[PDB]
Amino acid sequence: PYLDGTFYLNHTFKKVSITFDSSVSWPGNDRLLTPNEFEIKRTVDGEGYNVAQCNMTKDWFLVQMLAHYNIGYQGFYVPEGYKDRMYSFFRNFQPMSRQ
Amino acid sequence: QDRNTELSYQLLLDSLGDRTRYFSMWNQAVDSYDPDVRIIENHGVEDELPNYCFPLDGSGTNAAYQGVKVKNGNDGDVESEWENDDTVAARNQLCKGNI
Amino acid sequence: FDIRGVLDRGPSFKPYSGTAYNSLAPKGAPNSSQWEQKKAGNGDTMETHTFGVAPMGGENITIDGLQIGTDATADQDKPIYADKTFQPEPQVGEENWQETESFYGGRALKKDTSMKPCYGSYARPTNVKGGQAKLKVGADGVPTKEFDIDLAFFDTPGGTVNGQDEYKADIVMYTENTYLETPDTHVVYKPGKDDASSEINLVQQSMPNRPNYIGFRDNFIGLMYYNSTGNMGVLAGQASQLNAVVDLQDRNTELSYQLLLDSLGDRTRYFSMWNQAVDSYDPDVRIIENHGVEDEL
Amino acid sequence: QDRNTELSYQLLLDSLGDRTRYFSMWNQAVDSYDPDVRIIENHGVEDEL
Amino acid sequence: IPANATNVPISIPSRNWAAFRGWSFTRLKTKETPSLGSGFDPYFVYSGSI
Amino acid sequence: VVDEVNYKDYQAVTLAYQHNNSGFVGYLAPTMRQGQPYPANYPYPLIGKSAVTSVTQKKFLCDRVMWRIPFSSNFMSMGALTDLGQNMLYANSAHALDMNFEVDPMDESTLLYVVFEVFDVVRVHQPHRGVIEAVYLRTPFSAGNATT
Amino acid sequence: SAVTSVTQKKFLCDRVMWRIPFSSNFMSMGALTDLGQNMLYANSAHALDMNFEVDPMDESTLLYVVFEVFDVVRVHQPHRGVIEAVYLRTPFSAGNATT
Amino acid sequence: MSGSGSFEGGVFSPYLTGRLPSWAGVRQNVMGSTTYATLSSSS
Amino acid sequence: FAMEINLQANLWRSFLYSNVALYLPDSYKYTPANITLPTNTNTYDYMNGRVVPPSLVDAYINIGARWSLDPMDNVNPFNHHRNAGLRYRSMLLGNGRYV
Amino acid sequence: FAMEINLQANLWRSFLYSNVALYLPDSYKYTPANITLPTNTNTYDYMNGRVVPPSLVDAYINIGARWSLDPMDNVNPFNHHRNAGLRYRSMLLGNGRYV
Amino acid sequence: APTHDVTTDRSQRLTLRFVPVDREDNTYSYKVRYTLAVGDNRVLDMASTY
Amino acid sequence: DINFSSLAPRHSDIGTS
Amino acid sequence: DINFSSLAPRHGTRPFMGTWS
Amino acid sequence: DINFSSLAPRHGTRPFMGTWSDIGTS
Repeated sequence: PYLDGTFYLNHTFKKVSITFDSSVSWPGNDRLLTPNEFEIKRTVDGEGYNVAQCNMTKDWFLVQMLAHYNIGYQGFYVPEGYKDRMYSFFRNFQPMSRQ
Repeated sequence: QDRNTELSYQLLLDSLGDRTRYFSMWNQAVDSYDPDVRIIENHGVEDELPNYCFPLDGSGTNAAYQGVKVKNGNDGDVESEWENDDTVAARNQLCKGNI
Repeated sequence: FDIRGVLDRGPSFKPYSGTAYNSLAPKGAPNSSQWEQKKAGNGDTMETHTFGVAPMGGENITIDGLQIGTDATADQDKPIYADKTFQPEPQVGEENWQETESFYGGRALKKDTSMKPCYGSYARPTNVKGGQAKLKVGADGVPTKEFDIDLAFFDTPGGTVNGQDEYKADIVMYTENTYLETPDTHVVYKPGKDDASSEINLVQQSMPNRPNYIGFRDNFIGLMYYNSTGNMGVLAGQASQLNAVVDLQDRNTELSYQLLLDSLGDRTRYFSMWNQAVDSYDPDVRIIENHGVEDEL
Repeated sequence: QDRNTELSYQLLLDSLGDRTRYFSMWNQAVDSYDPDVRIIENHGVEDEL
Repeated sequence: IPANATNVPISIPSRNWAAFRGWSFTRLKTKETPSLGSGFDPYFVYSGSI
Repeated sequence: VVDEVNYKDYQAVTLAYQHNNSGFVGYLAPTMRQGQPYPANYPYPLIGKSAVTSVTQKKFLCDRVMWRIPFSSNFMSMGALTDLGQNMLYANSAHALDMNFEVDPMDESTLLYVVFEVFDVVRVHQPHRGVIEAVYLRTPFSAGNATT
Repeated sequence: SAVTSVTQKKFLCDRVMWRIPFSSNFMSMGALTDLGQNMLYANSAHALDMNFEVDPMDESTLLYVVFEVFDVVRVHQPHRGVIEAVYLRTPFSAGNATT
Repeated sequence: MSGSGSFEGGVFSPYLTGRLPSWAGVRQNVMGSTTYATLSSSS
Repeated sequence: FAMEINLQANLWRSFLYSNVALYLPDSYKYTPANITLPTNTNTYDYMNGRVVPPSLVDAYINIGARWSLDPMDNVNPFNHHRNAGLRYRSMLLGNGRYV
Repeated sequence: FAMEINLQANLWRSFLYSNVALYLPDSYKYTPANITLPTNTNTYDYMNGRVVPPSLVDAYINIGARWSLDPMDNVNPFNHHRNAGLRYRSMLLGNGRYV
Repeated sequence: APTHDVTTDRSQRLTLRFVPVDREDNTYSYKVRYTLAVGDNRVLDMASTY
Repeated sequence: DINFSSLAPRHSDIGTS
Repeated sequence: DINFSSLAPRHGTRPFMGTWS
Repeated sequence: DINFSSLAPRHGTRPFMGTWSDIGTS
């Protein structure tokens, strides 16, 4: 995975906090729905901060559609065919559910 | 009530493109049919080589056959004195013709 | 860099998923074969049992085995015997649809050739006529051109029906040693622990080995040292010798190269010169999407 | 005599539109073969069940 | 190209090459190629892809 | 493919005497099954233990495309009218051309189709009602015809 | 006679590295970060611990953190058989210790 | 080990703590509220 | 009681026989014993009546190789019944001879 | 006389068993009773020789849902024989060991 | 990248959610009202509401 | 060659006639 | 298009300037 | 994103009856 594009454990992250100091945190001038951590995913969700039909936080989805494409502040849309590549986020994201 | 903005929205999306790309968040996934159900292209079957099933012991129906070793020389089928030998056992399971 | 050389893969390599020998066989099927048994054996009698099939007809069985033809009249008539070296061909049968009661000849294996299921079974030809019996060894097999095939006759198990009363024999099996190899199927069930031929070694089953494709990496990854200590490249003058290649450990120029080819063209087209062909899984294997099976008929 | 108008036309279509879209009025439908007939690949069979 | 020939030479008489572009070439088969100078080809007994 | 001289247990077994799927397929026909189960003998293992010595065969296929050699100093094209076509337009000279082709043997009669790419231009003028005129230029293989 | 059942949700991503941009205005335009004009070097502590909560299962894992920088090089030849290169990387530099 | 000796208690890890024990790795009997699949999956 | 079949093996065998074996040159074919055919080799009747062994294109030959058969290199691959341009044209005139 | 078989059901058992079950962890496998395998777990023989139940990938489990099995979310999906890139690379060297 | 006149400055939220209280009941329709939040100096785009 | 193309778009609503 | 990289405009918002009061 | 940005931002002028201009002048 190191020397090739292959990767397959990106869903095994829970949160990253990019701490700078222990009274504030990196982007943390009030910006995100959880301003002190990037939650990648929620195990249980009272607030409704999941985005449809998977665990991913609304904050994280916003960040990863503005990291790879620049859409989020004009509302989400399906990226163009040349903006979406084999290593780009959008076409490798696969929500799922079962009972 | 003489405006149909549900329909209007569908046709707008296809103007944008990416209408065969599926976006989980807004539930995009245009209805489709398989065009081989809608238009039946019959072309027969590609079966010109017969297919077969065979027993689990792969020997058909077997029966007992005593071993026989000739008791005298001579090229005959009744002058060679065909009679039982116990070096070749008795009641051997063997099949005649194809399995 | 045009590299040439000789690549060798181990016996791990197997670039297909099935078996290449007797794929249409039942996995439980055993070959026509023999085993010695000691139940009523011992001494100067030893029970050599046979499990098998004799598939093609003859016209008589004499002590020359099956007579598979007859020589056309010229003021003489002599029955043509079937050769022990390759006839009775195990691919030749009948074209009725199966018959019983006539004369029949087949083939078998000895009990000195250990049983293996008929599903991966292979033995190399030792003759150009499709024979595959081992050559006899007197002390050398090289000058000995006598093949190892021994006839075994059989008859209906009545004593007042054929044999002892009303002499004749109904089947003959051309029993041989052969180089029995399964080079792509592994035994997966067996009930004994013997590898030697037995009555219970007809019940062995074998499934194929795992598909294992082995090839060079995607763009020849790791076939040159990058980001290395003492193995780093040189591009420098021939006089000055000032190296204009500074390689850093905390740099990755193979990953960087992958991502660049998604800045350039489509990555879904294969190229053979530079060996491009991105790793991609079947997405219906990655995410199993059940939908049952359409099976209302 | 030594001009191949029919061949020339086939080539012209290719350089303009795609030939994988079939048309019916002028009867476009490029000749094809399946690439698993012309170049046979054996990947064996799944005979482990 | 005769059957089992491994060489076919071409000789073109000496003439101008003013405004010449490339060449292309490919190999066909005699039974599959009719002539276009003729209105009918009695020897053309093939109806496959030309 | 199996070595026929460096594998020492090589035997040339023809189609008739090959077997593999013995008793489960017909004899050299799509007819019903014939024979008995038996060890195969046809392909020699090239994989796993007891893999036989072998040599590589290498080839390519290439369909639907004619080979082409541009007529320019660099084989890349910097324009329709090449730079070596203009040698003979800024100082015409006649030359002969021989092309010698070497091709594989083939049992059937074959043809070679050589395309000599030219400029074939028609300049159509209609100067008056119900009148159409045309002039056909063709460059290093000019039209010898002008038939009715 | 359908049983009582909970839902379960997840996503997958394969071949994606989780990208977080840095500096100001989350839309990705440009590449340069103007923190050279905020101070030239005046640092102390103010943390910088990235802490990744991760899902455990069994045997070892490694984490790969790509710190995105410039890897610019100028390659100049001033004379025949002479080639030189100057390398610059600025947030994580490759020189100045023995240099 | 670290610092001034005594009897036993060395070979890496312990420090000051004082916060509430977020996420799994603590999971066991004696529950609260009303470990791969405590975090992969969501219900 | 049961009988055993390898569905996968049979499907592969049949696929090869229809699409490859029947398209081998006539030199690899033979006329059956009691079947008599035209002496014209360009007639449909002759082509149809000639029978090819299914062992020439054995289902496990060039097993694990990407290779086009040697006597199939000199066979026009656009005379084939899975030429999908030809099929489209033919069926666009219906399924009867009288059109 | 006749016998009944479900062809469709069988082909979906086969698909799943080869492409799913065999690539499960070896925690779900067992070594047969009279089979001895190497003590090295990275050998081909060891991987090959362990047997996995075909009832763990039932072929009638998760039925009607898109779901990726939990002990397959930590399995590298590019270590597969349906990795189409790896197959291409392998077959441009040929089908024999000695290349 | 431009360094000025696009900077967040004071820096305030990127996202809002608007709230639960009560409604007038209906059998087959669900009637929802919002009165929105307000603060200072931002421009909302209604494509980014859901 | 195969290729050769030189016909492609170079593109009271009138001046003088 | 075959681009996977935005432009920067290379200029901040508003050319037009107002006086201090 | 992952950076590339390089010379030739627009069409390279060549008076399209031909495919050239000059090396410059000196």
